[PDB]
Amino acid sequence: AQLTVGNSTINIVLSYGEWPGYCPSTDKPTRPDVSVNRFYTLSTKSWKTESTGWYWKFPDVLNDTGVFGQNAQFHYLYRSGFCMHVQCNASKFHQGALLVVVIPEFVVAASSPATKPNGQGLYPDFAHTNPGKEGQVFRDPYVLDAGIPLSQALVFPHQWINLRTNNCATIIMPYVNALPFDSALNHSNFGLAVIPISPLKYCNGATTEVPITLTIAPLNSEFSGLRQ
Amino acid sequence: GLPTELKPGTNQFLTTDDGTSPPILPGFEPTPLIHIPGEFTSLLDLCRIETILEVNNTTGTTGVNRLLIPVRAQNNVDQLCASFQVDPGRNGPWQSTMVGQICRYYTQWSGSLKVTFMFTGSFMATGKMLIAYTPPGSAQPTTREAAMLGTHIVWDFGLQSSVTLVIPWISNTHFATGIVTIWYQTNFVVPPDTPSEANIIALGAAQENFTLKLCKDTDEIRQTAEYQ
Amino acid sequence: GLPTELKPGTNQFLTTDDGTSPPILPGFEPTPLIHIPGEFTSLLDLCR
Amino acid sequence: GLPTELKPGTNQFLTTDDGTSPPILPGFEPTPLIHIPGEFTSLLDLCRIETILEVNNTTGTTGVNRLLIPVRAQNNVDQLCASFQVDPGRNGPWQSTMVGQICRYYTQWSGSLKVTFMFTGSFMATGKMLIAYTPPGSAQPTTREAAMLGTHIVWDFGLQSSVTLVIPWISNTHFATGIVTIWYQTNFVVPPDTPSEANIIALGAAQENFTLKLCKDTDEIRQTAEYQ
Amino acid sequence: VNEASVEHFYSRAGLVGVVEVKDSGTSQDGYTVWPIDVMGFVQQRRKLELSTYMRFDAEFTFVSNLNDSTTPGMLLQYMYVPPGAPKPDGRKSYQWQTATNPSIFAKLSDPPPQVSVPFMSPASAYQWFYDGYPTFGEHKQATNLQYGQCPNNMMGHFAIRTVSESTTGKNVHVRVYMRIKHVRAWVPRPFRSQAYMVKNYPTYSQTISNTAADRASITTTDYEGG
Amino acid sequence: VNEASVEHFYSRAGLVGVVEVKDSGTSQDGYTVWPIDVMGFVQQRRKLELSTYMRFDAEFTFVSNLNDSTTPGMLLQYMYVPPGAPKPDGRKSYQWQTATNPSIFAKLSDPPPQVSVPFMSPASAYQWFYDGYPTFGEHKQATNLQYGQCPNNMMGHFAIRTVSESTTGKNVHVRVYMRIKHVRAWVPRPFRSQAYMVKNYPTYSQTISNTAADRASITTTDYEGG
Repeated sequence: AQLTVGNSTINIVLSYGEWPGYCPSTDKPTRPDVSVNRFYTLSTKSWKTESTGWYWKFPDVLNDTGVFGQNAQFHYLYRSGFCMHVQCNASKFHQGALLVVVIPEFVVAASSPATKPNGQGLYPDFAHTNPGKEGQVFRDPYVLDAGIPLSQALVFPHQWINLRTNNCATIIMPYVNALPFDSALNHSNFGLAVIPISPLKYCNGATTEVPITLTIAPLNSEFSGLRQ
Repeated sequence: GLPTELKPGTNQFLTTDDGTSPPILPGFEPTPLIHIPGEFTSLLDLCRIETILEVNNTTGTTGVNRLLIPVRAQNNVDQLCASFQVDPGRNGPWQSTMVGQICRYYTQWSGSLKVTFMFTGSFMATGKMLIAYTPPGSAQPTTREAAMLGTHIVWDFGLQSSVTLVIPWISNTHFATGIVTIWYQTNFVVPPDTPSEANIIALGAAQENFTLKLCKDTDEIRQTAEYQ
Repeated sequence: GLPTELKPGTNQFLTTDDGTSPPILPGFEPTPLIHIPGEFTSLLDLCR
Repeated sequence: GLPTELKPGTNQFLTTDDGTSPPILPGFEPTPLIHIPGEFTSLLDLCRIETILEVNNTTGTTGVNRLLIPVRAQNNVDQLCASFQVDPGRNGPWQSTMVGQICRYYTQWSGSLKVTFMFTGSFMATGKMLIAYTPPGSAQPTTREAAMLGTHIVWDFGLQSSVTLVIPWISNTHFATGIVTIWYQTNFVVPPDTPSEANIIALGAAQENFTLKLCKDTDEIRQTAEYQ
Repeated sequence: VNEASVEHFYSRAGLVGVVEVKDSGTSQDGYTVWPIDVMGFVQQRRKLELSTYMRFDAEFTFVSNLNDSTTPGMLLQYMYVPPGAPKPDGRKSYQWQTATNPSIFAKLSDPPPQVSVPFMSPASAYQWFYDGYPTFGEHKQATNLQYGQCPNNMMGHFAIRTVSESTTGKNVHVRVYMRIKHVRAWVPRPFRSQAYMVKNYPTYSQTISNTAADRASITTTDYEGG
Repeated sequence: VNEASVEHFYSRAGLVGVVEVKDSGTSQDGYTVWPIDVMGFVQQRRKLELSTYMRFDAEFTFVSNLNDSTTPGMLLQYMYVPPGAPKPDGRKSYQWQTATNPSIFAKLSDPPPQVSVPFMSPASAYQWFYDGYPTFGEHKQATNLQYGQCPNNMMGHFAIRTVSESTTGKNVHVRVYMRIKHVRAWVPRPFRSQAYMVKNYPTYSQTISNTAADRASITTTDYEGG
């Protein structure tokens, strides 16, 4: 009951019904295969009562991490998909539900501070646009830190985590863009939002923090224009 | 020379006319198409996606708490839990679904809906609810025994986490339609050291035979401010 | 280009003319026909 | 009679329209064609011709001295000789090439360039230069050892008088691109009674896959004088 | 099933923007440029944001008349400045002539002019949601300005003048109608649930409009609706 | 690859020359001739000089209106005087009638007139670079006048009048748009690298504009460009 790729150890939602491939010879890139193809298990988020949620930006989260992060910040062009596995370790006495959703071209927004003519420029800071490996917390999860409502987020590729039912979720995301290749540093293709729809609840004498865990595997990566 | 004669429809600009126009740039060759995953040719494909239905719209509730409905230990028997209309066009819970937003761009719709429920309580909890559908022309059932009569499904928490209810032969054409009530069948049974209050999530979507006609413009976006 | 020449019947609205007109709603699909008993195509059937 | 109806595109003169017009002189028979050598049907055939690239544009230099770059006996080691951008559209050395003038009549171009060098020193002189190419997104190499890394050609004066360097996958599309540096690899070796200072000539041209689109009007000819 | 197509949903040319050529008042410089935003009006801004990616050809129509509704046979010039060209600085500016810069000469008395614009983007499709930054300009301290903006979506400009040496005393009102045609879309989105504020940025306010209406209790459906 | 053709590079009718028929001021003789230079504006002068030899048919269009932009249904006459004919000396001159001298009668209120001119040269192609002298007139002392001029390139004239016995009080502004079509070219040239001075002669000045820009040193690419 386990599977291993490249000395890394550890149902499936296939986004838009297409399996990520390589681009053809047209329409000489470097293909690292299992060197950069492995399981990156990033840090663990403690999920609490009264927690709003978290989000990531996927070409961004691995920019500082490991071998994939080396190639990313040095090759000029980038293409790849991802296989993303979100696990939650809880007990039969905890209850709650998580909505794991993959938002293509997820663009964070800023909120105007209540009373003001609101014409001046407001803008999300660089921490919210590129949260890095640590992810970022929703201040307003109901609108997804954008204008779109949460209740319709199910139109994106998603999966439910219901603690009484399965505790794991796996989403495979093909490369989606308007260009065959793009910049890994500047452009963020999508992001995960893990949103506790139904809040977390338990009884006294149990574990308060429930450890949501995120593990992401690049798929069919290819690079171009290697600098120093 | 074939002498012609002009008709009354001449020199007429009809905004809905599909005509032919000279290209301003001839010989201009636009960028070729690369395969982009996830194209959608129809809105009906977006209607068949189950999206969250906000059944708790009561004035006091704010935030994501609107998207879920409480169940708890009742000191009374056979009480009513929640109720909502089946009409996607009208103002109400269906405004949060993708179907309810996408049918407000059209004048008339017809077809079947399905409404899925999902129980987020703990794995140890058990109980039964009674989910009843009331056809048009009838009022809301007063008591459970009146609802026990036709078009109901009794739903057990232990056995299944989710359950589905199909709504036949819906149409708006005009100028009371449908009601779905959720009744406590038994009581909410719980072991020690586990939460006694849970939540239910309501999803809804169109089915295959659903159709739309006579596209109009939506009233939600009015926004009298001219700065937008 | 087939150069043409206009004639005296141009810019003329004749109320009894059976012409061709652009539909204001294209792609609009009207309600289909259900069989209704007792259609009459002629007034002579009402004279008899 | 086939009664017609006029449309909104009537009585419209569009300057880019290719129409049909009556000849003012009918039956006029123009002079017949005699075979004239050297017709050209495309501008791409004029892009593939290597033309001189003026790499010494420094303020002091005037005349033909702009078209050639000096090499001489260096009292220091591994010094940088000359450097220039690879961008044919921008103001710089490429303005003197035929490619740089012919791509300023278009908005966007893409393809490969080649840059040929030719050594005009004496037949008895020897030495080596290091010709390095730096892909986009990278800065100019600081030292030779940094340039010794990928995409370089070490070029010997004695063996070959000329050498060629191809530049891949160039595109301007937007709204640092490319750098070619020439390093002294060794030193300039000379026998007695022969000049110690020579010159290098830089040629450049497009290759087969180069393309152009969206013709516009050039900004070089402005010439505010209305007498012209 | 045909009336629900995305081809039909984006059809039926609407009013994109209005523009006024002003010869009358303190201005007295007849001409205007116009950006071709396509998102100008908030209501069509939603329908386009339904998808992430769009590829379409546009058909523009120009309806023009005076302050009072009259059509006294002037001549106008409709100058389409494609992306990456300069813009007229004045009515007699040298850029009104040029070439490669398509123009339409049409008298007011005529039927409205009609032109089609192909798909002009460098990429394979338009995108109104672009995450990340267009350029490397960065040592920013904190300057977040250009986030989310994409250069690839700019379509042209239209410049209109009255084709008159001397200053006319007339103001011309031009309505622009665009018809999207041959449209493909990718990656559906949810509809905007909040009120738009800035034109180019998806910013909302801190008072959050509820997605649905309100009612008395979760049980009773009695008054108003819910 | 099609957009780079010489057929496409010479397309898209531009504005060749403007001409003004003057009935108003001290002049009060309505008519103008116009040479059909095709090189009048300096910017199209370069593109044509790209080649040595050219063979093409031209399509002319006449956009006309008043001082203010108005179109009060006058009648004009567009007289094409082919090469080797005489030119009207006045508005009532006998040469406005003739024959073999094509005319266009068009009211301002109409759409603009449109005509095509075939290839008129005695040789097989036009040439704007002609080395040597057209004639033997020579005992010149030193007179270099006619060097480089070629007679073979003259295309016609256009003469326009207002078709009125009495003097009108109106000035008519005529814009001429020409569209090169069916074009062949031979013997490519380099682009003009200096500023033009005289119309017909390739003379330049003694202050030589550099072909490229300038920069600090041959090594550093830092400020401005180079």
